[PDB]
Amino acid sequence: GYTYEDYKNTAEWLLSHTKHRPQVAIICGSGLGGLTDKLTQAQIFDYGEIPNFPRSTVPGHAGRLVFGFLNGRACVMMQGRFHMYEGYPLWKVTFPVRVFHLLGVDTLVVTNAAGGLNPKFEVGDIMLIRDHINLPGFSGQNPLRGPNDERFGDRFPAMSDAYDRTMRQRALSTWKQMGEQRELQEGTYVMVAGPSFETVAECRVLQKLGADAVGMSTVPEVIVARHCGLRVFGFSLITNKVIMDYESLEKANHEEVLAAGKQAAQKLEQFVSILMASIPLP
Ligand SMILES: O=c1[nH]cnc2c(Sc3ccc(Br)cc3/C=C/P(=O)(O)O)c[nH]c12
Repeated sequence: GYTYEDYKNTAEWLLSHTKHRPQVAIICGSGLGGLTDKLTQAQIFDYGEIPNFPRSTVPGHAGRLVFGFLNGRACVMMQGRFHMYEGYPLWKVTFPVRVFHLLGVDTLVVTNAAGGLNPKFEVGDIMLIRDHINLPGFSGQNPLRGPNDERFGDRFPAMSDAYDRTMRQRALSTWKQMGEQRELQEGTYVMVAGPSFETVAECRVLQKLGADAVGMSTVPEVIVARHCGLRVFGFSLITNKVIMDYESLEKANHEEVLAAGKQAAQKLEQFVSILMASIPLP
């Protein structure tokens, strides 16, 4: 793992190298990377340049912290996030969330792409996360596993209240405020480890357990954020409808996820920029 002083060192280094003092951390899901373009007084740090900071395994598109202002909120954005299917243990995946805390961040916005399990959902829909099912966590893949540091939080923190009530209201409001043809979905995100896509039998399992969307991220970051006392809001871009019957002759693919990512780009960047106004000042 990391010692408390590895995080302190990373935080202080970043404070020594930017005048930016962020209040909101935003983790961009696959196809919301553009959102760093909306920042003003943007200062970029490649992960490779930051002490202790896991480096990306995707040489094609690498990973950056961008400090800057979004809609008059002091932000730090992660463009390129870590997943456990890449081989990172969860203490590396969620390492940034503890750095954010020590930078003085008090709010985390997490976005992801996800497959629709709720049949009412359509490709392009945004689902606000009311709740999650942490399948890896049940089995021992929980990012708080190991010694607990009281300087971060309690041994046994609650997650029943993980996704801020207030921010979810203010999000539904903001959505009405802009009108929009399709309605804003709300529901349960189930994390699976991946990286392979679900069988029909697996899809039926996740439906039966009461999940509306399934993806391979987000939940560990949420747990570590909550363990710190960060306010947490997030959502899923529904990129694909999960094949739930053997009669179907369609299959889930990387391309159709990326393509949905490119389509609903503006809408999500637009939505997240306006939501900054709805985040309390410190
Ligand atoms: O049907 C599905 N089952 C299980 N998982 C998924 C995901 S998750 C994903 C799949 C492909 C690419 Br390309 C990117 C990501 C997200 C990455 P993230 O950082 O946004 O979470 C999308 N659809 C499904």
